[PDB]
Amino acid sequence: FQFGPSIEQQASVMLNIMEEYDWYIFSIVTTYFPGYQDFENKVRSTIENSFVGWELEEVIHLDMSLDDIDSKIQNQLKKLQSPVILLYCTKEEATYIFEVAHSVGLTGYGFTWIVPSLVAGDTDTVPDEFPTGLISV
Amino acid sequence: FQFGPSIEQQASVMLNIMEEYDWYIFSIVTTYFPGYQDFENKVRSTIENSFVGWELEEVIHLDMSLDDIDSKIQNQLKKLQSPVILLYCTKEEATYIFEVAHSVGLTGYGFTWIVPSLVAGDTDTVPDEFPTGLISV
Repeated sequence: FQFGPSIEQQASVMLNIMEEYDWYIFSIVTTYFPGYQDFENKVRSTIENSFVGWELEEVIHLDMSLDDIDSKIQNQLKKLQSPVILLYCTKEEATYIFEVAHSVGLTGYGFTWIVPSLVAGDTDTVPDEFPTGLISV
Repeated sequence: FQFGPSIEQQASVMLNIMEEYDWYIFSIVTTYFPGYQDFENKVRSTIENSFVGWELEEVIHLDMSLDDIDSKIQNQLKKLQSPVILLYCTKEEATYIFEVAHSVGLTGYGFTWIVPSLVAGDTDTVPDEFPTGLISV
């Protein structure tokens, strides 16, 4: 036994948090890191069941492996216009994605980011590469 | 006397070219370089007079001076969704704007760029920073 949790539950909490602030419109940026499209699947069921017309804008899958000269992550991430972003990746990857988001301008006001447990981790050490106002469980 | 031309005429040719391919919807990215908003003015008259409902989406004025850490040019340029872009600037500036566009993803297929005489210049030397399919007079 552990004093811990899972991925589906966390996704649920992310949804509850979004519902609480009534942020209906959101996108998911994910990486090939484990649990993807099971995250998408859990969200698909949780979002789908509800009567409400919330919108999923984009789902993005980018491999941290085959690291980029192209800034392919920048090239995808720059596209998305949505106010509320769910991110899923390894903590370090989160650092890189956030640097890229800072370049893209996705971190700035009115857009907001929401994270599952893994990125915040211990929470003892926080590279300020993470934007402020970052919301996580 | 010179075997040459002006700015208004070039803008007219750009319009004729766009009309020929029937690209109705377009935006203008410009810089503080000389002739701006006279370019806008000439276009305003030329576009305005015609019965047709073509659309000007955005006009952007960015100073090459006060060169950017912010990638403010990236920050503006990324926004525009229009298929047909008229650009106006110094040749070198065109190099920088194009690198920025390549980062933004504006150079890619279905979007097309159209240029007045100045950027192509001699045409003897062409940094491949310019995207292919670039259309100019």
